[PDB]
Amino acid sequence: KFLVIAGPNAIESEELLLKVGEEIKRLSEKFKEVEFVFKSSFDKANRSSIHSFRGHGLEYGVKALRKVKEEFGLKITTDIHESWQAEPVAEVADIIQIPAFLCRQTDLLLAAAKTGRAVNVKKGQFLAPWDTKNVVEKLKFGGAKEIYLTERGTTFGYNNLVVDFRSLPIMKQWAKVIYDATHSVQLPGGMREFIFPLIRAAVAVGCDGVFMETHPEPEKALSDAPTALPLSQLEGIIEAILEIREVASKYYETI
Amino acid sequence: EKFLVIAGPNAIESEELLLKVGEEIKRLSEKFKEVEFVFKSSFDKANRSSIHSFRGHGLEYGVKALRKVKEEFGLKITTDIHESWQAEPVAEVADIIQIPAFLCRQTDLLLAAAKTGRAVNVKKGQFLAPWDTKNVVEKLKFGGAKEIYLTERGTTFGYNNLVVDFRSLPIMKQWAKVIYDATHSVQLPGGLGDKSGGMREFIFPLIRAAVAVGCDGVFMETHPEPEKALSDAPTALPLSQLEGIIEAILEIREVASKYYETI
Amino acid sequence: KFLVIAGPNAIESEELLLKVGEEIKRLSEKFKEVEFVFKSSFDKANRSSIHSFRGHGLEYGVKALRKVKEEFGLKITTDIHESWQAEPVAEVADIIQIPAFLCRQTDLLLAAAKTGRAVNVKKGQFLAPWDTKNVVEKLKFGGAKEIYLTERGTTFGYNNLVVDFRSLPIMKQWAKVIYDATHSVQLPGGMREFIFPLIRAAVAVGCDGVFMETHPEPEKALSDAPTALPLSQLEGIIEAILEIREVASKYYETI
Amino acid sequence: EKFLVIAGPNAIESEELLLKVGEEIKRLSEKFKEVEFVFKSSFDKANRSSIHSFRGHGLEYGVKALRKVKEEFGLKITTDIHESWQAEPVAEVADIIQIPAFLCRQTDLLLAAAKTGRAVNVKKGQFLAPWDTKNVVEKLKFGGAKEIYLTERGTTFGYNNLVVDFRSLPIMKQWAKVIYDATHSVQLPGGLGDKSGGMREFIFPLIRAAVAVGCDGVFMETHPEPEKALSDAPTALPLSQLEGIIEAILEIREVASKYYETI
Ligand SMILES: O=C(O)[C@@](O)(C[C@@H](O)[C@@H](O)[C@H](O)[C@H](O)COP(=O)(O)O)OP(=O)(O)O
Ligand SMILES: O=C(O)[C@@](O)(C[C@@H](O)[C@@H](O)[C@H](O)[C@H](O)COP(=O)(O)O)OP(=O)(O)O
Ligand SMILES: O=P(O)(O)OC[C@@H](O)[C@@H](O)[C@H](O)CO
Ligand SMILES: O=P(O)(O)OC[C@@H](O)[C@@H](O)[C@H](O)CO
Repeated sequence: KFLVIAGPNAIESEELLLKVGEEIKRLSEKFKEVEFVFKSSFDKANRSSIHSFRGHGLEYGVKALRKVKEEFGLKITTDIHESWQAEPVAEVADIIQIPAFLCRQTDLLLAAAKTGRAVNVKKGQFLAPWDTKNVVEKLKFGGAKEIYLTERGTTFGYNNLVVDFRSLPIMKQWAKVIYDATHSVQLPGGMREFIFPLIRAAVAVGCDGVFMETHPEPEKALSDAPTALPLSQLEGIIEAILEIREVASKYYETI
Repeated sequence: EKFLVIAGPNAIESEELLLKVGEEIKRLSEKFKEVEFVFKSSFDKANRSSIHSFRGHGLEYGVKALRKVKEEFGLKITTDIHESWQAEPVAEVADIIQIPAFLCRQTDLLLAAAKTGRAVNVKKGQFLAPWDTKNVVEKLKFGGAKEIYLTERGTTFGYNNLVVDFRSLPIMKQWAKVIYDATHSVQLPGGLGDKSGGMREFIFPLIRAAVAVGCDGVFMETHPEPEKALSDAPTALPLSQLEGIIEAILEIREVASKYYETI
Repeated sequence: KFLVIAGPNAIESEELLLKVGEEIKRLSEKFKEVEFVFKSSFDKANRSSIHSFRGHGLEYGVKALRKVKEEFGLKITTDIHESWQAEPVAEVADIIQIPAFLCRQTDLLLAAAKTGRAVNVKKGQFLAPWDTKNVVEKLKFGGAKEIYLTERGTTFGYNNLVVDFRSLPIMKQWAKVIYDATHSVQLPGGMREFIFPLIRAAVAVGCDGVFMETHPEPEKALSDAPTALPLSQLEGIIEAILEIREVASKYYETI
Repeated sequence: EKFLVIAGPNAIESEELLLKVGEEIKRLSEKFKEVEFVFKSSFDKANRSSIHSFRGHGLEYGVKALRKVKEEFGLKITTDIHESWQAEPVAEVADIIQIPAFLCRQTDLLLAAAKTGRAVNVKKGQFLAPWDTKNVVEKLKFGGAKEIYLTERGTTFGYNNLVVDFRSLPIMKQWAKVIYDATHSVQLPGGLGDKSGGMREFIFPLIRAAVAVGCDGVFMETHPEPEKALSDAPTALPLSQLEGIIEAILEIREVASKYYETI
């Protein structure tokens, strides 16, 4: 079934994760035809500034995420940044996320594959759609069974990303495709007004899921604030994508 | 508001080709009564890559052939001009005057189209940012245009490739009705050397995206036998596939419409 | 010999043209190994705003340019925008300039070629280097003998142009290559600090000439003000490009 | 200030290859005494497109082979790290620690390199704007780096293509010494499918442009027989051509130097 990955960008506190986890659990009950996956980063390892929020560490992170998986029975997903983090993270994360800048780091992908968990690779902003074929092959080589590719925009001049929707059907040839509705409209080094419109485009085109970051108070997010979707808007957007998908799916091309 | 479907052969290869496509468009206009159809065909391909490629049979012949289509089928007409002097004679048959993408900044061409009293449709240049169309519309309004359209047809993305930045649809809607060009947005500029390339397998999904995002119309070239087209062959849509494509966009538009953001 | 095209962007007045013409005449006398060509537009036919300066018309324009060619004996070049302007302009213009946005308009190129004059086509910001081969062929077909291709930047995301110096050697395969040092750093819809550095790059790479706009008081230019090179800086830059060329020319690749 | 020339085989295919290239670099360092040479070679290609491409013989072997080059020829050494833990052992031989382009934003890798006391050279990511390197340098300074380099190696320009925006040289010079990567800037990312492509015919002219604009050094990969390289073959420069290229950049640099803008 259709996949919806959502949660706060960073693990600002397990308190925050439980508040978002509650709303995602609720939505999960209201939309049984959808498989929800809770997402949150235990570390922002690639901030532009040394003076920005990174997180509370992997320890506190896996701890807080475990609390969500136990308290709400929601699947879990978080990103890793170096090979050694694959094993400890695999303890709670149902899906291991590979950062976009790291989509080509062979050992990170192999370490993720080895854990036996599912792997979701964010397509680098420098990568062409067809070049993801090799990414998938590395994961298969590493023993990966559940592989996802996430579209999150492509470099378009400076401090700007454009979403080439031709990548959805192209990447679908070798993996399940997820659309990152949040970071695809962010401006490197974002504009919330384009999140919903492009989400609609992604489902009209055809994808296996949507990646969507949410926060009680977006403007207060310690990371990616100008892109955080308000918690209260999640339901409406999900209902919207399901309806569009239902009608459009009739025309999705055969693999 | 009535959705707009602009369609037709890329070039006026012959009056016969036009009448053949016109008949089908007419048939579709009878079925899809909630759609406003506009028959399109260029009397001249004035910007081919090669001096050896097909251009057309002249403005006179073209206007004559177009008039025949309007008389025989009662369809609105649209064609593009390349120099100011063509605006007047073209306005005698064209309901919508189209401005080529490379020429979207040529002040006199725009002014010439605007003073005819006809509607004007400007193809957004591959070099233009979405927010830069605000001045294009201002020029037209200044020149007297009352019905203005802006057509999205892709943006330069590296060499011989175009990308469609769907953020442009809601941006351009701030000052004009927006049209999505389903065939040229997947075209590969001069990708074939003396001719341009194209990827027909992406035409349909990108069109679905366009209507899901929200636009006021779609523009699509069609031809009985695409591979025989004298121009844009790699992008021409098989005439028999037009009905299904249209039904699909109307369905996707209906279900997505309640979510279209207010400008 | 090496070509230097210079002058004010627009014909703000024949007075302005005579003041710049005097300095270019002087430079022409000081650098005999260089062929100078006076440039100025009788109309800015593609301004973004309807409320901006266009010019005084073709009449007043050809008039003022004729005054420069007679008073200083300097060759002339100006751009045309529609086919009918080729003939009247060919009366004074030694080189007919084709605007970048119009580099693919067949009739404009043919009308220019027919006049017998030399033709300089500005490479469209949407065009690939190799795609200029066809541009040249149209001109040859039209009877052109002296054909130039000018590099003026390529679309790089929004409101930004990047100069791909690989285009110089590629275009040199079928025509003489001129480098537009002024508009190559302008931001569509500019930064003067990059004009000189990239001019140096162009000659180090290898080109047949440089296109350079100048004005007594750049900030007062009615068009392209943020890019107009100060008249007083022309000499130093020319001397600089000649010295770099002299040393680098030893390594220019064979066609 | 002494111009920097960083050169060597792309990968440590074998200690033999290294000693063969090292001998030549050593010979050149004796001739071009006004140049500071740094021998380069990766102990591991950790970001190949295909899982089937050559990677190397391990960090231990690589560091061993590099140390041999430094001992036998007295040449400075530089190699790149891929994870934080590699910084320490690599710092035992490397005079300059290189940070891969895709990893230019990985805070811990940068911090790991900085605390070794060694010089740090960051390849500017193909996704990074020139002005965005200001924070990269700040991170390094924060982590204790006293000698920092920023290397220009091209920017994403459409798919499978890189363009060099020379405006970046004077921009990055505002906060660090700038190095121009003559071989990877003309590389075609994954242009060959399971491998990347490249256009060797542009290496030389772009290098001339780099020195004419103004930089503090050039980085160039070389190999006795480029077409036999186990990686970056389409871009490796023939070892015998190194001397002439270097002489040329020194000549162009000298004549252009009086015009370099002051930062
Ligand atoms: O899902 C994610 O967490 C993330 O989008 C990573 C993203 O959160 C960060 O890259 C974030 O955009 C970045 O750290 C912001 O940097 P600034 O310091 O605000 O410029 O995955 P990616 O690898 O696609 O970037
Ligand atoms: O040499 C030229 O005159 C010109 O560079 C034309 C150039 O002067 C104009 O295009 C100018 O940049 C433009 O009119 C400025 O538009 P604004 O209205 O300031 O946005 O030739 P091109 O065809 O390469 O643009
Ligand atoms: O096939 P070439 O000659 O490149 O020209 C194609 C164009 O005519 C086509 O994209 C469209 O009709 C106008 O640009
Ligand atoms: O040839 P593939 O496998 O695409 O990788 C090439 C890269 O290793 C090369 O550009 C460089 O060594 C690092 O990116």
